[PDB]
Amino acid sequence: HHHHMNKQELIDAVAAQTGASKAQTGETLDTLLEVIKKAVSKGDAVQLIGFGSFGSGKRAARTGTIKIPAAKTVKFTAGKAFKDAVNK
Amino acid sequence: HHHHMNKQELIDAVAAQTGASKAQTGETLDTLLEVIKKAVSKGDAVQLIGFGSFGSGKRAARTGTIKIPAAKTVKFTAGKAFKDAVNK
Repeated sequence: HHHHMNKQELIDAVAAQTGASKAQTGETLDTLLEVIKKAVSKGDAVQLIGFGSFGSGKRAARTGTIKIPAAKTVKFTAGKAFKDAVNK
Repeated sequence: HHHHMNKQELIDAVAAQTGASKAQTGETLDTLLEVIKKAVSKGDAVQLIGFGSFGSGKRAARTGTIKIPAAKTVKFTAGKAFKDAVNK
């Protein structure tokens, strides 16, 4: 990738456009991320139209001789508007 | 999935924990999503430690007789803490 935006740079860009303090913006982002993780961890899906949806998937146990038990996965599905934006 | 949280429910949960109005919380979320899409569309990666990173990938042209030209993809890579949370 060209550049790497970290959380502080994301907070600074967003704060500039909302007018909110960097402190409030940052707590709001941190809580948004916690709520999404909590919800998906419970087996729910979070849909953000124009961005995408977070959700979980299932992995069955699989052998490779080692053994891997079943797990859940973190799934992100980008929405049309995100994919279209990245293709321009 | 069990339940589906939409943007208004995500805003209501977050607003409750920050104290911010639902209006401010919602504009902050909308701007965060726009900034992430803009950044990835430029070829940058956004890293949110404890959640994950957004980025793009490349798809080369491929034949299947139909023809599909090269595209860019939307990539989300969940961080350790998200995966561990979903596996509990």
